[PDB]
Amino acid sequence: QQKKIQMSNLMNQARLKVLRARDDLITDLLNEAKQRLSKVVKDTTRYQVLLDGLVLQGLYQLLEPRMIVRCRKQDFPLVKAAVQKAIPMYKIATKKDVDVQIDLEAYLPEDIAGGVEIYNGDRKIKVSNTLESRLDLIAQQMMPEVRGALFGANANRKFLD
Amino acid sequence: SAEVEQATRRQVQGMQSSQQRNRERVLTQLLGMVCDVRPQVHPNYRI
Amino acid sequence: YLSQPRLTYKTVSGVNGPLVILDHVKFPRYAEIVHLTLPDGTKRSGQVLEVSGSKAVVQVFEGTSGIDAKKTSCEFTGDILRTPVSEDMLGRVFNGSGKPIDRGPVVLAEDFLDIMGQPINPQCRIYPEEMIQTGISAIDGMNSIARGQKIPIFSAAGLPHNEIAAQICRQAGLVKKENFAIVFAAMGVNMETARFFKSDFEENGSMDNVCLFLNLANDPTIERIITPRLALTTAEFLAYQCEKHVLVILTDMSSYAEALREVSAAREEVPGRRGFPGYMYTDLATIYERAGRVEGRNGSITQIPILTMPNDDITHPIPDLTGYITEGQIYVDRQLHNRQIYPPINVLPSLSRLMKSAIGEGMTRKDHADVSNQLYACYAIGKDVQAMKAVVGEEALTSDDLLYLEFLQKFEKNFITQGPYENRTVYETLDIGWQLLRIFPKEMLKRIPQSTLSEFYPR
Amino acid sequence: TFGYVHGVSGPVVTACDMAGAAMYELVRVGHSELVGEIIRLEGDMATIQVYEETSGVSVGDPVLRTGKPLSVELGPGIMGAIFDGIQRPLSDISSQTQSIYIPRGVNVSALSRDIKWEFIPSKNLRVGSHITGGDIYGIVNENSLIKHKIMLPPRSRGSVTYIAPPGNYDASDVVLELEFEGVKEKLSMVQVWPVRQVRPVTEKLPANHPLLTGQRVLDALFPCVQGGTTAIPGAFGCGKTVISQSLSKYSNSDVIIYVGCGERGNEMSEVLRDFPELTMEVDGKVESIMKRTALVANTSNMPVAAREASIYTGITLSEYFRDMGYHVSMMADSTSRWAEALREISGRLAEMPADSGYPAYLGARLASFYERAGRVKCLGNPEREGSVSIVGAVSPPGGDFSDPVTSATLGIVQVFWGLDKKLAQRKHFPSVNWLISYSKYMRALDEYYDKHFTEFVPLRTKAKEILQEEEDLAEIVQLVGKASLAETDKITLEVAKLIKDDFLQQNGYTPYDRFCPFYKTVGMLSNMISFYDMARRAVETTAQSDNKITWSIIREHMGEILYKLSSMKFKDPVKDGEAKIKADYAQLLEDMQNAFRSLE
Amino acid sequence: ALVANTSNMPVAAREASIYTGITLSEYFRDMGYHVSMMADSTSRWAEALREISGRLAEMPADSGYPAYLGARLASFYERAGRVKCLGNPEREGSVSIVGAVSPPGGDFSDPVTSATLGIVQVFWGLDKKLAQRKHFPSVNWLISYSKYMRALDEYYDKHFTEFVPLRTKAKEILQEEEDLAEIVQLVGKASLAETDKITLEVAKLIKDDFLQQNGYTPYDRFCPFYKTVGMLSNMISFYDMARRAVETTAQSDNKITWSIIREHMGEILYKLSSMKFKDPVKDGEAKIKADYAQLLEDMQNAFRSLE
Amino acid sequence: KDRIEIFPSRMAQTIMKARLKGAQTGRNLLKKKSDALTLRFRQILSFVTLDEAIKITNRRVNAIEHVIIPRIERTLAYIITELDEREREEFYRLKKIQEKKKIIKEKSE
Repeated sequence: QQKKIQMSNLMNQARLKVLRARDDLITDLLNEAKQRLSKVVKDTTRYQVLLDGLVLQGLYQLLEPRMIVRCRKQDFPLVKAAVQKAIPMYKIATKKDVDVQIDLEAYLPEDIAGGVEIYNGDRKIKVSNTLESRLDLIAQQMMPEVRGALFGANANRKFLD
Repeated sequence: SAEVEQATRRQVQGMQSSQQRNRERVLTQLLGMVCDVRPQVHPNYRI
Repeated sequence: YLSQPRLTYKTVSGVNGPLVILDHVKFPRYAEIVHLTLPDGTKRSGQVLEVSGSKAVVQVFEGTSGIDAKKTSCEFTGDILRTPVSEDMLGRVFNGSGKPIDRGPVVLAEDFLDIMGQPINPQCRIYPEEMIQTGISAIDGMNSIARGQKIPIFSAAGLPHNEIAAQICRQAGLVKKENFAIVFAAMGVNMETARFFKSDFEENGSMDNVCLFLNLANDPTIERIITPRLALTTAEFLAYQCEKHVLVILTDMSSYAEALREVSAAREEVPGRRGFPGYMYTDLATIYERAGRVEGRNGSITQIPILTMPNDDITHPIPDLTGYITEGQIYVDRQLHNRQIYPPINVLPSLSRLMKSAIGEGMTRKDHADVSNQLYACYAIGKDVQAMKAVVGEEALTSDDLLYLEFLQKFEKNFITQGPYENRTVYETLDIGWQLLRIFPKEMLKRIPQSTLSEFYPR
Repeated sequence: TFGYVHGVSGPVVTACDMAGAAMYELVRVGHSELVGEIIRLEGDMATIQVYEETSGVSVGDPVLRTGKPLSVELGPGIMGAIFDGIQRPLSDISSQTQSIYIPRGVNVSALSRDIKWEFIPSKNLRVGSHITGGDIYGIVNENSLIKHKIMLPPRSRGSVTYIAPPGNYDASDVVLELEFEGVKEKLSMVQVWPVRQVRPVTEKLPANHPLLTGQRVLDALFPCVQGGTTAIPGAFGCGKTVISQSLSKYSNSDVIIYVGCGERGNEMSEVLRDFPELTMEVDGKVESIMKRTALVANTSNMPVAAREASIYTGITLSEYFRDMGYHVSMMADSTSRWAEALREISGRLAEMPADSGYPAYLGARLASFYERAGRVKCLGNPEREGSVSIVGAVSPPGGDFSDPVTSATLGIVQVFWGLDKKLAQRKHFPSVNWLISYSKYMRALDEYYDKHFTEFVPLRTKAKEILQEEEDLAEIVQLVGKASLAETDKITLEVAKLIKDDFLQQNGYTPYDRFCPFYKTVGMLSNMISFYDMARRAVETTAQSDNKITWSIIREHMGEILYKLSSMKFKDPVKDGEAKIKADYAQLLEDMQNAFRSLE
Repeated sequence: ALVANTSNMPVAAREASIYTGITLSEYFRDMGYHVSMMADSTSRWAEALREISGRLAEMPADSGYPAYLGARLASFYERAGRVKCLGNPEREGSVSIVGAVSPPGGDFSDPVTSATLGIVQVFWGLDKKLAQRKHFPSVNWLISYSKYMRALDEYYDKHFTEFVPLRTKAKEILQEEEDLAEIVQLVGKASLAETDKITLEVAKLIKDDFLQQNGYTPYDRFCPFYKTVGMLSNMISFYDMARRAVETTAQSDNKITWSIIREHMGEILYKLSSMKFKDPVKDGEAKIKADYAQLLEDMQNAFRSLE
Repeated sequence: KDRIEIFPSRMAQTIMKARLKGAQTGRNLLKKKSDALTLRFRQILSFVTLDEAIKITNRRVNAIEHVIIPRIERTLAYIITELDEREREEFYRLKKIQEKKKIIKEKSE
């Protein structure tokens, strides 16, 4: 009688063991991706293009009469250019005159790979537009395709509807 | 109990081998998706 | 995917019980999921119930204590509640929110489904056919469950409805004259019973084919509402996309109904009949009717909702509104329980409207329908004779009456009484039936054709 | 034509910039085009009741205003299709998507625009002629059974400026153009009519022509008339299938409409699976019933607006063909399911409840539903006539008759075909209770019966008297055992059994008894009642003294006559023609009278 | 350590009293102690919730109670159980909760009764008719339940081995009596089987001399479990032997009936009815067990000599 | 007379349903007693004692059927109706409370 219970516990824990191992593979892959993105932000021209995009997308989502851009101190020269470009593009697209300032007193922690945060005039609304947040957001939304690519498709799934 | 641990190790090794075959391809696509920003104005914006 | 950075708001207009009222929110959605961060670093989840312009009203899943109107931040996801589903999640145990509580990893999704889903297009619905045997004779040889029907277990409070539900999960399967799974959701379950389900499923080796959702009595009441939707959302994925047959057991729908009333009050809706929302009817149908067979696919979903009857009154809106939209009933009694009969299921008031199609040659055995009808009449007569005996005495009875009393006593002792760990297949249940029927001479078995008797009656 | 969503409180959506909107108009809310209706209005804001789930709807979403209120799309292609309660083709949704679900915000036109229909003009109209509402200007050839007549929509008239030549047209083309007071209207083959509006007729006529169902019981004793309204109980064991199939297969009506209101998924499947497999002989060919049928399917988990609207969608489709000169028979699978949907909406609107929790207007809605049935004189110059019958079922919770829905229905319908479960348990079909069932059209049909059959009326009167007496004698028999019982009562008891066995009982699974022509039904009853009278006279005229006739003498003496009477149901109308069956029945009548004659 | 709060105290303290009590209970639970928390009334707590819900002008549910009443009661009731405590010492304590629902009636539609029943594992319902008859303690024995049977079966089988089957048979007898009682009220015992006559009399033996006790007497202020099972063991043994005797000699010459058994061994029924008076603690455990063994030997000799 | 005159309540509804079940069981058990006596009576046909026993039993059965149960059913239906009437007035008050709250809120804006 007790032998049956022992077999159940061994098989059930064995299933969890392999599932945890698969979750470690995903975790390690995401950590490697973060290191690869760190290598990207070490660039200059490619990173400035990312900043041009990130600032524009932040501004378009917040749509406030006044905005403050907060960034890592070492990235200020590049963000300055990104804001100067984002402003005339924003105004044309939205037809709203928004005063966009950069925060020169507070800066993002230097351990963040890169990206920006966008605050409204009273600093009560913030846009989580850093690179690490965007990567985590996309990695989860696209995760079903990661599963299949790495470990194979579900052989028992016949209808995708 | 040995047969359960033996099969478990084999399944983990299989997953490790499988994910390696295209590890760089999956990572490459992910970096491309995050790098491409594609800014957009909310669809309900009316001005 | 959206690939749109999330907005986090620190603007709070006020907090009122379970609700937090936000301000200056950009194009909020109804049913949007948000996450709160309290000043102590504590995180909470919630869902937007009303969006009146920029005034979004969010119900917090956990308690609202500790939330202020100055520092608490609200992160919006930009989307609604969509459950990650996969085949691998079968064999896992989750809480009401869909999070693992079995020390395993988070589900690695194959897709994301809206838990509310859609109604199944009736044009592609297939009438129920084959049977799914439960292993419990009282509901295999008397009121079997067709592969596609929805038949509830009504019980009074205090009866062993949870022990039977667990037994069904351990024993249920196909007739076998690898493609069968059970999805079990317990709403409002107390800690002692929740442990019972988790431990009993793990120990007996059944977990490989069970997806278990536990929503505890002290868990958020809103999570109790999605729990049955998550269970069915998984069932729909497993059944219709992965070509397999799924048995879904929804335990304590009465506790769900109470959680639904609480949500209605949060919306300041005027209560309807007996305090319940006027839309309780469609809400139960929304859950119950996400089942059955579909054209062109080999999967199926069945349901066995289990409901506690308040004050043991079948008239109460909960069992009344349920039964009105389900196909028959199992009905667990109290007299059989007090007499120490397990399972305590009373065959006379029970009914399975689809049994006519569930059983018969090619699905169970040729004689299934005939054995059931004769046993039912014999039990009904035995009860009638027992009532007579109590008035006229034993000496006033004739031989036929004594045979019915012998059947009555052995029927309950051998056929209905089973035990929680004896698994009686459909063929063993019928053989037990014949053992009781061979008490009577052939001429008294009026409901069994002579051809059936000649084949099965002897030996 | 667009407004914007101002806010969502659940299934209720508040719109802004929606000044140009009428109450009970239609809107398509959000980017998924969710179907809903406008109920309360204030200023340029509107309160929208959305039928489907509102999850995901944002503030600022568009709202598209549709000028027409809840309406049914009427035109070629309506036949053979299965619709949602708000007129959404389920056979196209499941076939254009390859899905098993009804998509949220699904937008499939009620009638497909990719079919090139065969249209023939009336050939009587000319450009410059005058046409009025209800006039027929051409016929579409759909199938071998039902011609789909194209009528000018009601509330329209004028001078004809263009008539399409005969040819192949789809539902998006222009077939007729007319000008009224300088205003030109371009009409296709499809018209739209608000579902809550009653389609006008020239006049509402009395219902005098019987509804010729195939059952001996539910005809001889409890007649229904074309245009009449009845109710049928719907319980698991009542055997309602017999009426549904017998009425849909062999009825003398032209078009069958089956309306679900909000039943169990598996029950809707049973109807959808059975109907396509039903056939009937027409011109000697066996045709599918779905060529002259339309069906509306609603399960209990469908949007409540559809479950409530389903009953009116069905009757609107019924009236559409009524206006063609067809006789239409509509069955509502469960009017209790409809009443449940109606109560739910009243609850959502926080209306004060009345009797047993139902809306105060429950009775008014049911009364206006059934009033739409009846025989009418149609609109349009063709001077055609038609009718709509309703055979809606009732299934109150608990099986009681106290529920306002069943009580109100019984006060409205003129015929009640009360079914029972005990009869089904006894294997006696059709399962007709007899003592509870009634028909209030017996007087209306007396003119027809007198004109064509003459003896039918006294026969059905005597038959009910015999059956009622059999019930009245039940207490005497229980306390006596037919010992201390009059010989005249023994005749009543044993003959009443003969009636119950070999007349009122009918076996629809036998090829000879599938359908009993009326002339056969009255033939069978005539001989049984003639026997009754002869047996009563044989005993009564000899019961004085010395030498009397008793039932034991009659039964033993002419047992072959009792057998021949029982054998009468086996006269298969398919092989034995009208003259042969009548001839054989005449021979039994003569043999029967002579059998008694030999005793005097 | 009790918490005192009277009906004339502010509604907010009336609500908080329960939370204060359970907080102290958990505090000592985390010491490894076994804590037993007794509530006076949860209907008064629910009343406080109804009063405050009204004052706050929030939408009510059934009978004026807040729709979240069930959540508050579940929150309280689920703060209990045997636990492994936090802290290095690996100590294990427990909290038991005994609730108390003041009954406006025997109708469990009562929002508080219904919400409690959906949570609690053991319900000791008190019958109104037994109270009117001054049968104490007043317990219905038909509508009550305990969901810990299987949990305690391990304990009972380890220490006693006899209790589980006695428990089953006792419940069978009480339920059989209720069904026979329904017929006797109609036919007046005109026709009864001899086994049915025994069931009625043994069931009365149980109702009067086992399930009835005066809790203010030295002998029944507390009856130790070994004695409770001892008493039942003898009564059930009597039942089985009395039933065997009449059914074994049935359809024969020397048919045994109840009238013969009651006259034959009347002193045995007196002794069985006297077991409640053995007075524990004043008298010794070893003697009480020995005395019950003597009753068993006397019964066995009584039936052996009868047959 | 016409009703047992128990004030409408959920407690009364529960009691009446239990009382009705008891009355229905008594009717059936006494009917079976009568049927058993009737069979023995007819078999014999200590005779007059059976004729009195049958008339006495049937009279009690008839009273349960024609007097006591109808009265329980009328009482139960009365209770059910009165309970729905109380539910309605609670709904009415709650509706006005919700409307008054909405009006108060608008004034504050």
